[PDB]
Amino acid sequence: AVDTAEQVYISSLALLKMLKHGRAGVPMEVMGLMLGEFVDDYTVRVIDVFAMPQSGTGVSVEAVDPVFQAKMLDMLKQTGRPEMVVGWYHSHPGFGCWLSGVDINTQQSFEALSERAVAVVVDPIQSVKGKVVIDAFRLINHEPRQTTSNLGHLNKPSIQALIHGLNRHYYSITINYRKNELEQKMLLNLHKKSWMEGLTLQDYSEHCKHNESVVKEMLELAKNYNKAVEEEDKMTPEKQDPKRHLEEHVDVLMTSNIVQCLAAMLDTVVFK
Amino acid sequence: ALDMTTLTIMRYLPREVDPLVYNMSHEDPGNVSYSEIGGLSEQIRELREVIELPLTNPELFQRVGIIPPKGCLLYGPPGTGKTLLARAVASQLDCNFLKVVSSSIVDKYIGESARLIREMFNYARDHQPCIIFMDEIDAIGGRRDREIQRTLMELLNQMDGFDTLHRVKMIMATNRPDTLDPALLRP
Amino acid sequence: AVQKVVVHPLVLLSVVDHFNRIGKVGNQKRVVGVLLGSWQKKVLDVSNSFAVPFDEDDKDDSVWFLDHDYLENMYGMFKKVNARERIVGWYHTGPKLHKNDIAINELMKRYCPNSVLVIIDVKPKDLGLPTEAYISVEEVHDDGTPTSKTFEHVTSEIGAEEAEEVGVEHLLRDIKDTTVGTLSQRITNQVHGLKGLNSKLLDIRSYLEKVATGKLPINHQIIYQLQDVFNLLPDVSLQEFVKAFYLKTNDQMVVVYLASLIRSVVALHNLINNKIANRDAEKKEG
Amino acid sequence: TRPANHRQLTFEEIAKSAKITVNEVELLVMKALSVGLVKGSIDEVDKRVHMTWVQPRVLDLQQIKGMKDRLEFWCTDVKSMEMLVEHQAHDILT
Amino acid sequence: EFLHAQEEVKRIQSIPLVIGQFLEAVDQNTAIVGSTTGSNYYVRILSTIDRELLKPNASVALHKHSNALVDVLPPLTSDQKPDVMYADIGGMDIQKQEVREAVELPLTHFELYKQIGIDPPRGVLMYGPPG
Amino acid sequence: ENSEKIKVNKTLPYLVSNVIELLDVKCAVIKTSTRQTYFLPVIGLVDAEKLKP
Amino acid sequence: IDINDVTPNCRVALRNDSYTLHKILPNKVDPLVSLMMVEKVPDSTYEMIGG
Ligand SMILES: Nc1ncnc2c1ncn2[C@@H]1O[C@H](COP(=O)(O)OP(=O)(O)OP(=O)(O)O)[C@@H](O)[C@H]1O
Ligand SMILES: [Mg+2]
Ligand SMILES: [Zn+2]
Repeated sequence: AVDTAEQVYISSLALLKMLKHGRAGVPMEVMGLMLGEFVDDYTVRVIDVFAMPQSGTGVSVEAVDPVFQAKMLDMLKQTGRPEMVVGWYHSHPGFGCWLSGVDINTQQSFEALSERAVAVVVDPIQSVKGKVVIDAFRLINHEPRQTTSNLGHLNKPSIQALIHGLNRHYYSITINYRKNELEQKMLLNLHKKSWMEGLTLQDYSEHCKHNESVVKEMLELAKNYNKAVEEEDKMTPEKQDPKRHLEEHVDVLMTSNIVQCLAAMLDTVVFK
Repeated sequence: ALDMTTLTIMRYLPREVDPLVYNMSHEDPGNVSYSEIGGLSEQIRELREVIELPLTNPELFQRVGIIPPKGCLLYGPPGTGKTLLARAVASQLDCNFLKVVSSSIVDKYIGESARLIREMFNYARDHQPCIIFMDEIDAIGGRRDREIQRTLMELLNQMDGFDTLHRVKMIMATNRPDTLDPALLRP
Repeated sequence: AVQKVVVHPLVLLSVVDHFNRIGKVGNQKRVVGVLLGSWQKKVLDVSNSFAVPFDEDDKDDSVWFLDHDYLENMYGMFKKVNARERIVGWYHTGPKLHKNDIAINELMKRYCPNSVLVIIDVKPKDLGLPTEAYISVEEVHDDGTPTSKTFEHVTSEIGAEEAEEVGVEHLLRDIKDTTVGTLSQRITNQVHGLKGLNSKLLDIRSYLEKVATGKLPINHQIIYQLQDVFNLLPDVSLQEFVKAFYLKTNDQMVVVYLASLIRSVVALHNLINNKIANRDAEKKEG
Repeated sequence: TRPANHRQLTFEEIAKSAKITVNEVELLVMKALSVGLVKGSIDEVDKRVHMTWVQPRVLDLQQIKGMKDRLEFWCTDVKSMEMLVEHQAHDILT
Repeated sequence: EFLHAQEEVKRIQSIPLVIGQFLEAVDQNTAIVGSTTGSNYYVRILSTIDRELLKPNASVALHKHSNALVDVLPPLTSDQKPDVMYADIGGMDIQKQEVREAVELPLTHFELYKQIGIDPPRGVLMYGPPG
Repeated sequence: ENSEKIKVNKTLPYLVSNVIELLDVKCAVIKTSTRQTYFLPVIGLVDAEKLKP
Repeated sequence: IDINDVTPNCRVALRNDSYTLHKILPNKVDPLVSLMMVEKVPDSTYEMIGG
């Protein structure tokens, strides 16, 4: 029947594969496929993603080598992944997530292939500093889709794909990440602090330099804090400078000194 | 060198050659010897004392304390052999020689000539013992169109940057020395 | 030898996916796959890995499938997509090695002269470092003990390329604890450090129990390195060290004095202004 | 013999252990440092020596049991401190 | 959650950043800035930046994509600097003192000679044989 | 197969540009007709001996 | 939409994409082209002229 607000769950492995391949491809656009299950009409699951060789034709249907795709699928079936392929992702470095004119036609072919295949656009150079610019698109054939729920407008579109047709020729589908408790705190081991890192005593000369600088900054802040309190007269009732800056300085200084003293003490008494 | 994704620094390269400067160094000056040039024994002796001896034999200069002359300019009637003399000096000294017609250094791009001459002197400092030769210097050394004066200022500044240790020397050749700005003529 | 191996998020997520994939239907003590990486200096950086058809007998510990042609052409295609990554090492998920594993490593040595094996215990979600790394060694042991085809530990750690770093951070965001964590996270980190130190010391206890009781062979090595560790303890309460410790602690105390006093002053300044403002409102209301 | 708890060697005990006069203990310790097998330091005005070790050596099973005991005392102290800090800082720790 | 938010605020201003030149502000949370790419932009200022640092010719680091101004950096024409000292001088001590009072004190302490109110020195004359 | 894979990957345009000095750690520097400098970790499909500044 | 406020040369900001004129901003004076020779409103006052 006619589709709806829908959803697309992509796995952690899939997302990292996509981001890594995109950051490998920049500045040349690169593309590949995701494996997944059409679990139902209201959401599509993709798990695992495999990139495919970058031909000189650029991101297009011709860039999809049938031999490479077929034998990759066969070997993944042997290795334990019988997941049948819906979805193709491509990279748009330097510009937002939207389907270009080429992308419209590639997704038209992909839709003709299965029916509900989903396009994915990743910008590997804008997806940085903790923000990931990922988005997923489907083409329309009056009424664009059925809005039978409120989980279609929990997100907001963007002007870039708006002119490029985020509702005009294609529509964006809300993206969700199906992480589980096992992948959780498996990834976390990457920033996980080690016990020796916990008992590490920093550096005493560097700590003294830090206290030296921060107390001097405290003095220079208090100098104008005095002026601020001496202009308490309430001419033209007006968060810059003295008060909250002094607050953050005292907070960081006090916590650093307390933690250094505590680590030093614990090391003194426990280590012999 | 910078990545084109996060712009971080990797593989910091030594320095650029500015391939023009590559051409003005690895250009054949001929097999001319001091024998092939005749009639200028006084001038040949002076030039070899000013440009060859400070280069090949510096210890005399540093111990004695003499600041070696930075460069010497050649003037005279056309066809007297100034360019030939420079060619002989280039050919006989086993060194790194730089020769470029002044007219060619001027470029139609904004401030390209100043960067050109800056990179030439940087290459000369990089590739000591280096020798740079100027022919028809009056193309840019003339009396005070705008870019000519702007690049002449860069010439004065850069060759004022010659530190005493450097084994680099200057030869300018011209046919009308009067047109030269007195700025260079100063000690 | 090889001094360090750094392991990226992508390989560990891939092996977790492989373990869930196989254990979903064909639950088995381990799964075996191949890593891809590059060499800097004498450190190794591993970011790629694929599952290979593998099978182990239950107890014969000599019977095993690892697919030659599958490994070869899968590597060829992974080179086609990205040619930098060449075959280094092989991974498995079994929390324990097997007598059968050294044959696996010898086969892998056909594709890499110094192939390194990595145990990734996916099921454990514990104190730390879910990756263990091992190289193959064959040497006379220099002490009269019989030589043997042996696995040797090489230190390992997790490091991420920037794209994998943003990818992992975005998924961790909801459960992510803040990096700064002024007091709470630091005190919890110190307590966790004491926990880890106690756990490691108890492991060393159990090893010494097994060695003294004889059920475990004396390595001679490490145990004398452990004796060096035991002689390395600093022995605090030596007098000049006590003087220096008191001096530095007093410096920390005067600094924290200044911070606390300023905090009290600013607290009073907020209090007085709040009283003035509410009293002004009350006086205006009448 | 000791886990540094008495590692400030007095001259007399090293002399009688080496059955040599007090005047040769300096040469003994200097030879030991020069070979690179001890990194102690010598005092002569008190005749005591500041001893630090860097060279490990063989262990007998007797030494194994002794080590297990002296390490047991240490890990007992670590566990003591762990539960002490966990108790006193419960509200902040959580 | 506030720790998370300020961590993200610190993150948005991290490398890489494109330098540009600060133009005069419009409002407390925005200003005009001309990127070193040449183009100018109307750009929100990060609220964490101390406004007093925004002198109308300051160099400010901006977000590479959004051009958002996120940082303020902390700030001769030729061989004019001659690299010669009074030690190199051939002992013109009287001339040394004369010029030193004539110019060196004015170039060093002209504000005192301003509190005198005299329009501190403007011209001195050098005269003698050519070299 | 390798040659055809290279052939599909040598399609116009080629963005003509000038060469600059080479480095060893054999590798090239390019000044674009768009007036920008790039460094290549590898020179490419042509050999280092033929090319020159 | 208050176009009648839009006099020529008001230094008015656009949007980064689709332009879609955004808002007026303050004007552009900084008359350094004239200030190279213009003296603006000068300082001299009849009081320090004597005689
Ligand atoms: N003294 C000389 N001995 C031998 N050949 C000479 C002598 N003077 C000039 N010539 C010859 O005359 C020609 C002059 O060429 P050259 O460019 O060197 O002249 P120039 O006087 O230095 O001119 P310019 O400064 O314009 O280049 C050359 O072919 C050179 O061989
Ligand atoms: Mg000439
Ligand atoms: Zn596209």
